Amino acid sequence: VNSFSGYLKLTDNVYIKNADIVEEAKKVKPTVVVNAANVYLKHGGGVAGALNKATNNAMQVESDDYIATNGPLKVGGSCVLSGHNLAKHCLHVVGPNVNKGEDIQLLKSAYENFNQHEVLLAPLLSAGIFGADPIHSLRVCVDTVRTNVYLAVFDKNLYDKLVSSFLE
Ligand SMILES: Cc1ccnc(N)c1
Repeated sequence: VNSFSGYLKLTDNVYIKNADIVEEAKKVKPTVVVNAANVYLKHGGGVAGALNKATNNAMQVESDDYIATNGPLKVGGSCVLSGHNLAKHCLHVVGPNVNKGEDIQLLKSAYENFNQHEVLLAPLLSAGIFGADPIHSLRVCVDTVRTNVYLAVFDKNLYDKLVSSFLE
């Protein structure tokens, strides 16, 4: 139903909210929820771990089956799997892990995947354990994505930094 509420306009197609993406997915019933995945689709922490836990491991079992056919995703790549109880679809996107020296230029590639979907509930890509500056990631999102993005940021302090950087 894509019943988004309380999202702040950043650009005509990028909105942001201080919220837990799992709780958003349950309220919003989005067509697409984006996971911040790794190449092995192993949902062991951060957004991925949260989304998987909210599916009671339905997402991890489906992810294992895909990886059985595909082998690992490429950095900057994506796949579309079931959203289970969270969404119609989950778009698993692999941003670069800058801690492992993966090129930050692949962040644009990662966000380009969003352009295959009209409306998405998403996190910022390559933030947290992937080591990219989250405000940088928001700039790449805004520059790259032309479809409608509703970004969920869990931490209030980071949310206020992002909004201050973007609008002040
Ligand atoms: C634990 C956790 C980390 C990041 N985003 C969330 N929604 C939840």
